[PDB]
Amino acid sequence: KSDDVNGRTKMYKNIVDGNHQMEPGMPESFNVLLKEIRSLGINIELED
Amino acid sequence: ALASPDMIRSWSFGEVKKPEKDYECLCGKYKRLKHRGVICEKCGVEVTQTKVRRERMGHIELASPTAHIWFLKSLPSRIGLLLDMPLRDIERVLILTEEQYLDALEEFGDEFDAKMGAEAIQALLKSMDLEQECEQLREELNETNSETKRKKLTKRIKLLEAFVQSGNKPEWMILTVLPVLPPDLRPLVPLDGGRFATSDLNDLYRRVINRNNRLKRLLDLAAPDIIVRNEKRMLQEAVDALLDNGRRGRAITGSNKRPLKSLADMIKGKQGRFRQNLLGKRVDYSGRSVITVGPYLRLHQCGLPKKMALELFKPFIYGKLELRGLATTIKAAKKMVEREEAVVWDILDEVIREHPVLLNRAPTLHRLGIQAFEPVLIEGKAIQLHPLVCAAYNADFDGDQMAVHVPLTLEAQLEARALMMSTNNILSPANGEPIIVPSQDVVLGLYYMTRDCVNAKGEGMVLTGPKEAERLYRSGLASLHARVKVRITEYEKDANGELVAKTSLKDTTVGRAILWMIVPKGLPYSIVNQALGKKAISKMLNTCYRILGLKPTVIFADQIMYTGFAYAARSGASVGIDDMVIPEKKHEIISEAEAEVAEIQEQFQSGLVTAGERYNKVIDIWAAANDRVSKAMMDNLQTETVINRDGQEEKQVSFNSIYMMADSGARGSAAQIRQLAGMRGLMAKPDGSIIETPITANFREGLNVLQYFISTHGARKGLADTALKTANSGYLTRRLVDVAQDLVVTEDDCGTHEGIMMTPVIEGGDVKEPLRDRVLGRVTAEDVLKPGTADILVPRNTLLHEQWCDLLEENSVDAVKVRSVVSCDTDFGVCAHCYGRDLARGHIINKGEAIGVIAAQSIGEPGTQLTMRTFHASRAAAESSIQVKNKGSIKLSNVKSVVNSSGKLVITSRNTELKLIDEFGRTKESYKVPYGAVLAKGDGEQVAGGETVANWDPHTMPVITEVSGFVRFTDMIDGQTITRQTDELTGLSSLVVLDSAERTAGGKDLRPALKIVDAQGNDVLIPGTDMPAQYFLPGKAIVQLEDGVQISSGDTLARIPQESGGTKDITGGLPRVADLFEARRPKEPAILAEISGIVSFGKETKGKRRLVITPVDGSDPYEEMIPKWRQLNVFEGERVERGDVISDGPEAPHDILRLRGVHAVTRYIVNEVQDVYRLQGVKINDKHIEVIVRQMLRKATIVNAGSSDFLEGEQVEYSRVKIANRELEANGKVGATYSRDLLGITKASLATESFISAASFQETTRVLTEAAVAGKRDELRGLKENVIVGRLIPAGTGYAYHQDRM
Amino acid sequence: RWYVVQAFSGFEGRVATSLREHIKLHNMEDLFGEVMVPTGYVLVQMVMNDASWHLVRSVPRVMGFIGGTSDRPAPISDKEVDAIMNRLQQKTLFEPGEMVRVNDGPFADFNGVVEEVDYEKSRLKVSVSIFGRATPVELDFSQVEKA
Repeated sequence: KSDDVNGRTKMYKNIVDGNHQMEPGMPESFNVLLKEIRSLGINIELED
Repeated sequence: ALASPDMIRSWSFGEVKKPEKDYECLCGKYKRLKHRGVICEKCGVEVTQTKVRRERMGHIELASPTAHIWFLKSLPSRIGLLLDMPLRDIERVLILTEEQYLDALEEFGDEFDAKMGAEAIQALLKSMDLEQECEQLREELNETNSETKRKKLTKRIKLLEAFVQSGNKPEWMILTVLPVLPPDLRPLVPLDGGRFATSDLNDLYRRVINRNNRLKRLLDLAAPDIIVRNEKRMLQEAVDALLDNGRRGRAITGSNKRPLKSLADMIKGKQGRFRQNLLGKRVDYSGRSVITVGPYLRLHQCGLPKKMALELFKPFIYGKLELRGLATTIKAAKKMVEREEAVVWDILDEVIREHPVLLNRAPTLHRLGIQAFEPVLIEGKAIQLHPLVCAAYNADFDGDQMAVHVPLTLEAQLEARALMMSTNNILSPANGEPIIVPSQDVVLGLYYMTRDCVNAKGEGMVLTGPKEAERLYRSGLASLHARVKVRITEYEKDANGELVAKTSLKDTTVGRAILWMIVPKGLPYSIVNQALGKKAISKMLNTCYRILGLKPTVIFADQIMYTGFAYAARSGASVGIDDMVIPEKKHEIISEAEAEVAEIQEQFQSGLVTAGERYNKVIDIWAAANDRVSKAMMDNLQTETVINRDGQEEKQVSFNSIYMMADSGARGSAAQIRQLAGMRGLMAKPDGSIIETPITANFREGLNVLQYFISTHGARKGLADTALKTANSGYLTRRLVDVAQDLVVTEDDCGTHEGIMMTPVIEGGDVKEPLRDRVLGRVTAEDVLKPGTADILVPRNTLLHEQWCDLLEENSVDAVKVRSVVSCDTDFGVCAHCYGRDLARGHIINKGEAIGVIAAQSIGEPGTQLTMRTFHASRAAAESSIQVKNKGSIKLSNVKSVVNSSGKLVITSRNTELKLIDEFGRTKESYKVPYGAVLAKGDGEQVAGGETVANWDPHTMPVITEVSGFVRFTDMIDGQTITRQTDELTGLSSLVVLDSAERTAGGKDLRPALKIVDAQGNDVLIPGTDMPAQYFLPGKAIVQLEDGVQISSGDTLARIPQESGGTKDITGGLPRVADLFEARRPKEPAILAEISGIVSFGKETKGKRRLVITPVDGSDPYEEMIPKWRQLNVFEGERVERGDVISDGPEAPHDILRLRGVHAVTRYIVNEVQDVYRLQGVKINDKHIEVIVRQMLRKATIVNAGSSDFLEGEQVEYSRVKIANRELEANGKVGATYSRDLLGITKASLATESFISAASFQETTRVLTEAAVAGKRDELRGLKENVIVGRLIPAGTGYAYHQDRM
Repeated sequence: RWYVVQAFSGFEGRVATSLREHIKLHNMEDLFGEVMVPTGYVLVQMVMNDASWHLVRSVPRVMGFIGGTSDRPAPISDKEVDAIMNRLQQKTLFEPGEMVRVNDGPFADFNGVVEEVDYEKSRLKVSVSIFGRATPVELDFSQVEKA
């Protein structure tokens, strides 16, 4: 409930009823770490 | 990896030649979610979209040359390393000074030609490789032999030890394609709300676009190199401003953007990319709130407001209203919400008990910030809370913001009410003492009732128990009284098994006796109310929580507040002028202070004292009366009652206004109170020194104009002191935690049974530190007390009970074996039995727990406590002569004994310590011994209280003979070595031996030596060793006695004068501790002995750093380097052992560690670190300081050769595991030792195994590029990387999952 | 002082360097301190003079200077303050070939000559000068003023 808007919105689905349990994936703000370095002229891509 | 033309083009969607919605069509007739799977006519456009914009890097932009910056301009180079270049040329083309190069170019003719632009980095790597340096670079070295032959063979092995992770091409350094950020991450900051002025992130990226066309068009239209190369300079000017903005001058100078805003300034604007990334910020269901008080509420409660609670807890509010059937759906409720309703309140009274609240201050540093509380219903805006917990955070409620956190889900809700609450956390994680300790209105009220009161209405009417409190509440009979006996029904759990023991009548006061029935069974009762609760209120709750447990001890502490406040009001004291009484003799001690100074001030005008000491004598004489006026105050205040108690004429303790603030212990101190009262505190000049004269009047009385100037001169310092320290502590809080970071409990237990011994410091005089506080919660390995039986067990616990067992019985045993964080088998994380057990509820909390963060935070807040230490004679009587205050008997350790002429014992050896032992067994007073010591009484002989033990002339450092005989002046010629010097008044022609520097160019080998020889002819031998009784005299030595004098076994031969004398330096709180954290070498560093054996002296005083000694007998005769400036503490002709103080100065960490061992330096840190805060008044426990050190001691230079890299840099976690696996399975010899490389807070924390984490804390200018350049792959399981990329930290419950997962 | 050099998108940046290209050819010192490339609009730091204007007239023709007048950039008060001063000066007498100052619609802050004078329809087809050219539009006797 901050960096992910959509992480809030798939949890807006999960909270109200009382089902619970978590799934994040990737934390969005840290793609700006990756991207600003990508634009710096360095290579970053999620391989493996 | 890095980025070259092809691979950036895979991010690049179709060129940006010029800088100039979701589910709809262009023209806007296929608006909304209508139709969708259809194409529009005019535009040829779909409705069906998706969400990618951020992922896609729009721009291409192909420059006719290149640039980059990280690789052009940064303190450790890459283009400079791969080519063999400086940065200065890669700066100016496309070590000496500028004018030196221009003159060197002017001298070395032509030559020259000229270099080139950016292509002279681009084309360079078109014949450059990685996996191919390894057959070439050392063939140049192989020409001028040898060494490097093996360096390739090692690096060949290093490459052959892959091929999983590898080093990638240096063509990726340089950008034929210049990449740009995506659309969404660069928006216009609006000025009004629709005009959209130039952004902080596109002006320079308009320039990247501007740069490519200008060259691509003038190559077409033909332009000169004056117009072409300058465009390549101007290609570098912004493409070198675009990715970095540092070290040069570029772009717009303060119009809309203040700096310039680069990708370097977006990753490193101030201190990394925490704010956006790591920190996440802001959050859903968040609140900021102010202040109240809260008495009617509980300590396990939270007095929330009306309005803010509804706004935050929305999703469940409706979640109720919808599904139950209160509101029709989600929606008829909105109209009811928009208008505010009475029914809503009633429904939400139910959830408040089921869902807690997590609350904090604006600054939090400890584990006392995020303490959480159960919400309770209140109809008042400002948030009510407990009064105890305010002391834990440390706020005096005068504008302190209290932020709110969210207690949602079910899984997250567990950790609130189970881990860190008020309902849970009570006792200290850091200290052994309580944190739940009151201040002001609590403390006071209790004493205000519990006091030896003067008479009162009553005299003494006896009462049973239940009848008590009331009769004294009812009428006539006050609440205080003093002296009433009671049938107090007490209980004492003796011999293990519930409430044993019976009733008793005991003497107390009466406010005391009122309380002693609330009593739920346990404590001493009445024994403890007697005397006072001064620091004992905290110490009582200690003994509550130490004896009883968790179930009963909550009941005890609660009342201390609620009733202790009720006790504060009922007294109803005062803040008046007449409440406090200054001594009537003002014109006496002040005029005495005036006259005593005026006596010296006449010695100024006339001439009797010296100008420098004149200030000091005037100050000391003024300052003598300052303590006298303060003492005259304290005596004419405290012990002044005079009242008649039935039989008349009796003295009591005066219980007036501020006494019962101070005695009780509300806050602060007595030196504070004195100001209001008598003498004003003296504030120094801006430099540091103090003027002759002081202030003479009182804060209470009428004062003067120019008396307030000097107080503001210092008040300004004190304000900046209180303000700027928030920064330094804020750094120091971070720094320590930013060394620890990932160092935590895992696994079970330590296998090895070795550790560091526990003693007291035993500092100089009286007991500064006892044994009792040290052992608290520290596991035993073997530990043998008594004379060889059992006592202490192999794994059992040193909690609270076995302490009083080992501390009331068997007091003679001072030294006991104890474990440590270093002293374990498993190296990744650390083993549980090693540490200690300092915590809250039950002793020893669960497996898998933080530790490293406990210490670093619990040193975080006391980083505010220290104050840099605020501006903080050589008399031959009390200091040269050692004096003992108490009755006992002397005991020594490591000493050799000889009998004198008269009948005395004399000290010769160096490493010697006094240790007094009394009737019980423990050590009280113990002074460190300087050179030359005649004792009055030896070992075994009894010593009474108030006695002089050893006496000396401090001006001299004497030389004493061991065996009787005659003095023979061997190699003693007058002129070369000795000149006959007559003294001033007495006229003793004392033979003065001069220095080695003053002696002739030839006369160097001649040494002054006195040979002890008997009458019979043959030389005197020492009774023991092979060597004869012969001594050597140093330079500047005043020898009194001449040739042919009888000297027995124990007399003064020669007078070695004083060595500097009186080095008053003062140690800092915050600044030295910071210097100790970072671990700096001493400003005047001492020389220390290398290896065990006989030290000598050798070589001559010519040119260089004089005197070059070979010392250390047998093998290892290493010739050392001495600097001259110092006085030789260590005599040369001596067995100067491993770790001996050779010269005057402080302790250098590098020579304490690399020469000595484990047990030594850790103490020299810990003890001195234990000194710095403890000198002012901080409990810096043994377990938690060492956490600093036990993490630092890891990096090591490799010793032996094998699979490890010979003498390179490796951690403890690689080293120990590698050694261990080699022993009895794999390979014996390759079993290589590791010599220690031990650093400070900065340099050690640099080594992260994580490449996500390193690329955040450090200069991200370098490290994000470093993790990229080195092709480093994360694959870690620590606390650093998981906070960042949205992965799970092993923390608390996490550990239980991480034990099953990994 | 700051003068806005209007240039043409695509070669708008080209003009900003074409400043600095031609600066070195006509060279001495001063005048041009810090050339800003903000982007049809190129903001350029300059104190007023005859030099550099001759240079712009030697290499055109897409756009020139911006502000109030092309000879001397860059003021800020256009024609509304002129429409306040016309009130003290005062006619509804309009004929072919008289200057008919507009101050209503999107043709405000602009002047023009009346082309067609209709008395039956009560309109004045006033030709407002925009883009180095003319724009003929019907504006009421009040929507304009006699110069």
